[PDB]
Amino acid sequence: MRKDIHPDYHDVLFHDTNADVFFLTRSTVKTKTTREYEGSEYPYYPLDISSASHPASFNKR
Amino acid sequence: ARLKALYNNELKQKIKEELGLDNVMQVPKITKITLNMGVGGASQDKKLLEGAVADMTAIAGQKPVVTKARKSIAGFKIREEWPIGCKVTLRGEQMYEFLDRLIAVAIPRVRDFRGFSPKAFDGRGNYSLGIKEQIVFPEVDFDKIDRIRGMDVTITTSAATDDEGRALLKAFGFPFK
Amino acid sequence: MLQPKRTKFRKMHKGRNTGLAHRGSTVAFGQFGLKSLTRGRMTARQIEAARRTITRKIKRGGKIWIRVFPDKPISNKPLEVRMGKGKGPVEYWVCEIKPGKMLYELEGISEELAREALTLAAAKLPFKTTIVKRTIM
Amino acid sequence: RDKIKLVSTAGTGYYYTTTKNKRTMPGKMEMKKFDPKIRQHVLFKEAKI
Amino acid sequence: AHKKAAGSSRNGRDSNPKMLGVKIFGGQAIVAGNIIVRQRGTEFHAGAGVGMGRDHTLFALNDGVVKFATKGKFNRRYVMVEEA
Amino acid sequence: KKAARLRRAKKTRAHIRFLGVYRLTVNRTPKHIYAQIISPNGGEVIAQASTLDGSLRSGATGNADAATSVGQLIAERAKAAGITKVAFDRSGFKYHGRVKALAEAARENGLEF
RNA sequence: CGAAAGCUAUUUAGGUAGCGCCUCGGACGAAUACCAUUGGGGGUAGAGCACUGUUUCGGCUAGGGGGUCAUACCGACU
RNA sequence: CCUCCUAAAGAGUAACGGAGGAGUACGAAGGUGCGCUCAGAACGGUCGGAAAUCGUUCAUAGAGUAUAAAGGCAAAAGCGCGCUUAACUGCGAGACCCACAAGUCGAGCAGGUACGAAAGUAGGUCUUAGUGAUCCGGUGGUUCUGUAUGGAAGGGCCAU
RNA sequence: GCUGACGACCAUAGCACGAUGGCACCACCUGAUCCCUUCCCGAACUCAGAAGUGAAACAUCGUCGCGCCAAUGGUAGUGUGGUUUCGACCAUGUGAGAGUAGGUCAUCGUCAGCU
Repeated sequence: MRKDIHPDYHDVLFHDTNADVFFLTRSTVKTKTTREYEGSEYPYYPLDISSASHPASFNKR
Repeated sequence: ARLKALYNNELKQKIKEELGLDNVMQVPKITKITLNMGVGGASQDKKLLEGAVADMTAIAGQKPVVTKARKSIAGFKIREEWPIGCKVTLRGEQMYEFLDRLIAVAIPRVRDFRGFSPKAFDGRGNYSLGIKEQIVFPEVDFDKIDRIRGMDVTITTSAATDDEGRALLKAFGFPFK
Repeated sequence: MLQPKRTKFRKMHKGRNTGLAHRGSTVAFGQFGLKSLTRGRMTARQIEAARRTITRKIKRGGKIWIRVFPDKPISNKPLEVRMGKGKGPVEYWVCEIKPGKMLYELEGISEELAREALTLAAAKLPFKTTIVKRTIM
Repeated sequence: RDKIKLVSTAGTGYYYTTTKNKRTMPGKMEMKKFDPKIRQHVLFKEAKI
Repeated sequence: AHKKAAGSSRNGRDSNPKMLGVKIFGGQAIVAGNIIVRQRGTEFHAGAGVGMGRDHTLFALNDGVVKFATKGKFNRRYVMVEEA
Repeated sequence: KKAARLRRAKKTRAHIRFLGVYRLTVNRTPKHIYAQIISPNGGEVIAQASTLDGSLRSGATGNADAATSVGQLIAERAKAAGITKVAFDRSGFKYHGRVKALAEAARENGLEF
């Protein structure tokens, strides 16, 4: 891993609002706001859908 | 890299018994993850490719490498060593953060998603998928975007058979079927 | 009129047909062959004259093998042309024949009609031929 | 390729002579060649031949 | 010139001889500098005591007796000058 | 891979024997580092120094400090062998770290190359 | 005593020049030749398809040669 | 002028014999140190296919080598990167080839370097084509000469 | 007895398939602060190390399935002398290639380490 050739790679808190499940993972996205997690305040990136929220007729005459 | 810690904690163990391996060192693991974004329209506009390099930097988190044509093809208007694609190889903790992001944040954001066919294995336990719209990743933003683009995601595992490869990927919760 | 579809080189050195046919001297495909007792050049017009004659005798009841292919171009100088000024153009294709080589084989046909057809083929050939039965060794 | 004269900068008048493409190398070429008059490597500057 | 099929085929040129080949054969006394093989490429390779020129020429680095052997994992033809 | 490591060692190995000089061949592993001196013929070992010696077997081998001791140790053994002028063979390994540390100790403690 | 009608070059090709071949003298003396044993490298004769081609027969098939409704996804079968 | 065959297993060997190339290129496409391995086939994968890019498995060269062909090429002579100018100067034991005039290879020595940690390697390029004598005239240098003497002109020598 | 280094030799040594090995040694292996790495990547290189494992690799052993090697005999060619119908033949001296019987899972040297 060289230096000063790679983009900024900081922690971001992904939060699926549907199921209210968080996802702590480092990434590059610059979040607008930053909420407080169990450890400290991480850049908050709201998320809409995640892995925890993503998935004859003639007889009526 | 929660998956790095979580793989060595229980995924490595549970795969061994589920596949009936006799040696802990014989369990499959993911070795490298390569992201290919081969842009054939380059060398004729010289604007598409830098936008691809800008896209991969945000997505993978590493400076990508610009792959040059290995052979001259007159049909595709391609000469020796022209830049017709970028690629990035992810290993160690860098792959496991990307895989977590791809499994939980990126794949659900695929429009009209039904699952990935398990018959897309090359036969040596190596998986390769394809993302049509690069906007699925939250790292890239919709507002100041150049244009919609796709990208290859190739997962290289230490497995020797297709059955071991899919069992390994199922452990992480990969969206099969 | 047999001839190679394409060759590496247009023209060839005369060469020297000598020796015995130690290869291609046994009946290998048919059950009944016609081999040569003398050497020489077997042009591609003699191939098709002996081959047309055997076909008319077997009358879609047998199988003919041609163990001789002409792949050697023979140049010829036209009339009223001095010596030199190059090498003449190619006019025909011979196959080099040595004593022992079969030229044709038959199979699937009465031994009387096969002898009667190979006899008629030798008449169009420049060789003293003979009639040979396929053996074990 | 035209012929050029590589002339030492030591003012001894010693020179080499070589060819160059004046479309891929339009400027003057300079190199450190050995000068037998002073038995020393010095810069040689391209001159018209 | 009836049948008119002849005509010029201009290929009447060739190059001069190069006088290649083995100059000193095995078991012969040799002195340093003597050319052993003139060749194109390394048909023979330089063994101990034999040098190789820019022309691929093999020459004796030191006096002795020239020796030929096929050695190595590539089954190459080597020429050596044994101190004898 | 050892096959690739020996593929990039062959250029020096073959040039050493053309020079007709004694060579200092080194071999390191993730546990040990070896150093032996081969004859110009190439089939005789005349001096060796490894981390299997009792002086520094029961110690922290596989280390840059252990490589220095081996280089210091072979220089003494080479000195009491008649050998003073060798040609270093890095045996495909990069001339760095453990291999380098061994070379400086050998080069400073009597062997000159 | 005893050739040459060769090589190279040539406004050369039936001329000429160097070398090769002859003679005379001098120097040198086995360093030369033949034969036996022995150390070498070769790619010819022959041979053979392992390469480059070419060639015949059979087996075997993605591509091709044909026949209802059938842009019905170009389908059953030769 | 170069390559193959003719050419008869050393060299050489002719024809208005059979086939092809040359009259260049490159300050890196040279030197060195370090590193690397190709062509294809199949499988998987967005556009994307027969073939662009990616990943996997076989794969002594079925590739490449600036330029024809032959012979070579894994220590690669093939492919990249860093630093460089040995594409030096004076030479050269010894050979090949050779009518001559020419041509070819060359260890080693001295000086000055370039790369390497060093042993070392480097006097252009994988080699074999890319060429033209003398005369004459020009140019850069030189104490050699300098028609009474000092110069100078002219000439000589070295380089072009 | 086995392991490693460097050599001889360059398939009778290779390929393939199976089995054995972890006390040393070797290999995977952990980690990436450090030296040093990547036209991106601790993959390779490099370092610091010892939780795991002989799974891969490697080494060793076994076999004839492939590959490789390979007679005897005969044939082809051929130097010399002779003859010939020009194909060849005789005397003498040589003598293949292909193919067959068969052989083959190498063989040694120096040094170090565990036993």
